[PDB]
Amino acid sequence: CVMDDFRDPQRWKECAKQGKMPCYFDLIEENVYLTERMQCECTPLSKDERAQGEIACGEDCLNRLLMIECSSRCPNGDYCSNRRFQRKQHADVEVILTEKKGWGLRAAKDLPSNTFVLEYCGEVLDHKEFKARVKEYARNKNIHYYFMALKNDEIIDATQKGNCSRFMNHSCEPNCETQKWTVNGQLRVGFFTTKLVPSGSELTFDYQFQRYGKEAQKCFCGSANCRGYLGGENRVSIRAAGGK
Amino acid sequence: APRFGGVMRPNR
Ligand SMILES: Nc1ncnc2c1ncn2[C@@H]1O[C@H](CSCC[C@H](N)C(=O)O)[C@@H](O)[C@H]1O
Ligand SMILES: [Zn+2]
Ligand SMILES: [Zn+2]
Ligand SMILES: [Zn+2]
Repeated sequence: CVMDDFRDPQRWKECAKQGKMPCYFDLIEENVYLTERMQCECTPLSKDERAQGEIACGEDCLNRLLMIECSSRCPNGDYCSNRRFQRKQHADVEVILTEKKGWGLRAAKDLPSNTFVLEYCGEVLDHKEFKARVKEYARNKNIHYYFMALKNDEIIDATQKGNCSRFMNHSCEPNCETQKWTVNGQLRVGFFTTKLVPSGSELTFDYQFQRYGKEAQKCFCGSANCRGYLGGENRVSIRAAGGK
Repeated sequence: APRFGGVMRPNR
């Protein structure tokens, strides 16, 4: 049961029954909304510059600097290196079973610093849908939580639908960070390495978790500076957790 | 009240 079985629902379901792969969820290539709601100024690379290894819409791209992706109308067209979310230019990753955090993610090759890992895809919810799901997940006695704040009135929920970014565990000393990118006038969240990440190392981010729950989950990241609990010291209200 | 639950906040 390899990484490729995630694209094969019949085989993945079988692997899940044998405990070889995590439980089934729906694999989505972009965010699904339950309730629905410009070009850069880079000089186009010549055929010779492309051949010589020159990057199109690299470090000096006006769109990239502002965390905006380019569209098909980019002056660099096909060569544009600034359409990673759209072109699914995800890093080589593996889903692993951890000792006590459940499933996790790890680098399947060495990843340089500020490398796009994956987009945190899911179902985008409003405050009313978020509160409905809070009750659902609490009534189901769910152990793992998959809510990612997008904007004040938008929560990305990857509990039922998402991608393998839903497997990224918390660390008080992480090797990734989230970045909010504008893709087609819509905001998206992606994970980016903050440092060189050797092959086989678990990919982690700092949740900055806003715990509404009565009880805190203990943190097993193992950092010398570990906060002991996901959520830290304080318990917040559901409305605060939801961004109101 | 939910025994567990919380929201992840994007930060840098
Ligand atoms: N550092 C950590 N310590 C303990 N549990 C962790 C953790 N990081 C993540 N988790 C667990 O993972 C959940 C976030 S979803 C991350 C993927 C998950 N481990 C899975 O098996 O599907 C949390 O609610 C918590 O249960
Ligand atoms: Zn550009
Ligand atoms: Zn471009
Ligand atoms: Zn910790």
